[PDB]
Amino acid sequence: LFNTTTMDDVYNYI
Amino acid sequence: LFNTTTMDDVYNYI
Amino acid sequence: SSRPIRVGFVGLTSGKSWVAKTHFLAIQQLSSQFQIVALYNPTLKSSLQTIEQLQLKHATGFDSLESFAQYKDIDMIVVSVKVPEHYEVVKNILEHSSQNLNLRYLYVEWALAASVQQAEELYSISQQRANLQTIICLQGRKSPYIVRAKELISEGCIGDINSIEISGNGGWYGYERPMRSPEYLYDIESGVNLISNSFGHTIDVLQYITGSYFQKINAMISNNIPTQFLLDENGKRTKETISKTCPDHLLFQGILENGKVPVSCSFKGGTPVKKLTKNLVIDIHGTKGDLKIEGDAGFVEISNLVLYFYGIKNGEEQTMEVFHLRNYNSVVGNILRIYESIADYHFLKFDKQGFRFEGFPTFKDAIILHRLIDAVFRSDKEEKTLDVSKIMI
Amino acid sequence: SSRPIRVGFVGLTSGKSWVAKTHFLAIQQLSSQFQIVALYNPTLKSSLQTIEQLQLKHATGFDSLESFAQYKDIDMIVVSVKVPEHYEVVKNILEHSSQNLNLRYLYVEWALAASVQQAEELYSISQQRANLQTIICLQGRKSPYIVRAKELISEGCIGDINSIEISGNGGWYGYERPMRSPEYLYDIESGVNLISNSFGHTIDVLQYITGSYFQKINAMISNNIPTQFLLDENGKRTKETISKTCPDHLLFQGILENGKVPVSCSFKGGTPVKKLTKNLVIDIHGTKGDLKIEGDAGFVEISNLVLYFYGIKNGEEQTMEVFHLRNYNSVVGNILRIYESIADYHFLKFDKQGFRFEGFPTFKDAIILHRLIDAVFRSDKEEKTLDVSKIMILE
Repeated sequence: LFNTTTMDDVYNYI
Repeated sequence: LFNTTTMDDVYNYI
Repeated sequence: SSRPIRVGFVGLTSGKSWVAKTHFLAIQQLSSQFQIVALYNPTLKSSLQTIEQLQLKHATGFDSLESFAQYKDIDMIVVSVKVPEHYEVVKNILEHSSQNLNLRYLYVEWALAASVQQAEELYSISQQRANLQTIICLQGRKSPYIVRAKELISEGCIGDINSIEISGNGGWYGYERPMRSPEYLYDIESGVNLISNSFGHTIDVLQYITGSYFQKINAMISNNIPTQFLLDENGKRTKETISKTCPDHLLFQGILENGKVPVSCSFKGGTPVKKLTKNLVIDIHGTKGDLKIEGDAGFVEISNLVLYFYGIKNGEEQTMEVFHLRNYNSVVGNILRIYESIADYHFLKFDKQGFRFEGFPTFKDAIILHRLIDAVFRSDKEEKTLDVSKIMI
Repeated sequence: SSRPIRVGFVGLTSGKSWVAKTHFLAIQQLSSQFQIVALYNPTLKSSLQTIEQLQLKHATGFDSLESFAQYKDIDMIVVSVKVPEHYEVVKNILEHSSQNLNLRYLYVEWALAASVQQAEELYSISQQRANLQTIICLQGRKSPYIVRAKELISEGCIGDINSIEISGNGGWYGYERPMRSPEYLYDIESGVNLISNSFGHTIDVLQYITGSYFQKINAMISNNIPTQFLLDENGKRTKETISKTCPDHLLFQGILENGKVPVSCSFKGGTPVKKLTKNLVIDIHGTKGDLKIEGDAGFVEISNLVLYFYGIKNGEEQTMEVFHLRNYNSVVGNILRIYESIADYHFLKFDKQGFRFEGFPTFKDAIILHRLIDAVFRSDKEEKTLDVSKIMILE
């Protein structure tokens, strides 16, 4: 399984 | 399953 | 009226010729609407065989083109022969048939001619035949996989388009070339290479699919495979090798007229083939949804692809769709479908099919592509982005 | 000596500031080698508090950036503040630390400045301090995914390159933009947009990966999303709508210096997002193999991606390999890896990292990208393909 970076996340941190 | 066109074939008919 | 269209054939080599294996069958299922009535080939010897092997009942063979161009029994003639001899041939057919009047349709194949100019002319000419419909063979247009896209979009299933992405393969401009392959394919001056044919085919279907022409565009042509590998009939490579003039890769980007939608497209020459990606792909980014076509052989014109689309059923509730048609013979199926378009109109003059769904493309189409192709060529050379918004005229 | 490197911090907003959630951490894990000693902010009230929330033991807080620039306790200063205030800031730092002589390092973030010449300048300047190392934050370079490709290739795993294909997303130049997003990000004149940043970041890593610079190139820039949707905090969109003058898509092709390798790259601006393809991918066609890198978030710089490669183990017997590193915090991991490159060289001046595997990139690098980016710009404008083979040279 690959835990890749989702923009959705990105939005949070940024 | 997909029967797509392979170049290998392509080469035969052409 | 109501009885077979009689096709005159130029380039009917034998029972195992290209056409043989494609056009003949497009006509065998439309035996009902098409009859093949004449074969041109230089040596008579060769037509008669063809006939006897194919059992062309209605066929009667020629030695002269002029001889051919005159048989008032041919309503429509099909020229499928090397593009380089494309100009020579057609031209004559045109001047020699003037007197013939059933000749009502003249079919020919992508590329219409070998140089724009060459083609331009043949066009300039085609024009006088008030009674003559010309037909370029951009079977691209008739693929279930294209029309389907076309449909999907038109009906705002993906909204407005945003971006487009593209990938292709010439197949023989790889690091590998096959025993049988014509030297001219690789002889520069030929007027037969990646762009012209493979890409010209491609790109057009997308202008065709999106149904918008280009506005401005940019191109860059590479030649980094200057000597390739010869392949034994089986594909086993061999220590033997030969030079190539035609180019190994071409980049191109341009802004579509409609939307100023942008276009990215990288076209590989041949082998080795992309192993982590489909060697043939159209990525359209809509507003409501996405549409992706993929083949392993960049010969969409010939290829049985698959289409994945995802977005709104109609055009908030998006939906996924997988359009692939197992065992569809695109190789032959696709010329067949053009033949139909012709009978249609026939058993039911035109300018270009352009963006239209029905009909079939013409020299006017042949031309625009053609004209646009120079563009790409002049572009790389001139190392400049030129406006292709007059081409359509 | 073997004694922390003391960072002075410009842009330390509070306990929940960008840099707080990235650099701060980068330096915990290096508590052993870095100490944060000073925080500039224009209101003392704010430094003190940041120190509080974070418990910065050695921090002492500043009101003036002159005040700052002087502390002969800062071996190295980090500047992570809006790029339009990048020129302002930096420069002063420079002129107002000339006397400070343990400042040995000045870090800054991509984009170095907000206009080339504006950074050109900051560059021309950086130059004089015999004693200064500059650092641009092109965390793109340290990513396990990047280095890994870079190693794969270099060792002839995929032979000589043939073709390269790309894809990206700006994130917020979509048909959708977020409540909190900075209007400037979107002020045309900002100096902040797709290319500049996002792409700039991207392409560079490629020039970085391949390890070849560009020779000639072409670029085209689009603006078909002239008004966008506002998103409520949750992302649910809202009938409300806003204006962008930063572009929605850019198309770029160019021929790599090394090999005349060709490059195709299509960069989308935001949402909606590609759903039938990875929004982030790098497709490299080698002669003995293939290498593909794929992310769902085009922020490679920040992203934890996955790497598929295929071809010869060493460099006829080709092999497959999947490099993905589950839960690796690229977001922060990445800067951390640049702080080590710095520690390295220090506890162990440079010109540009360039195509080198250790060290870290400099304003030299910041510049070359910058320089090259104008190109892109000038190119679309001029509607021509320009030669970017002197980009890498100066005096």
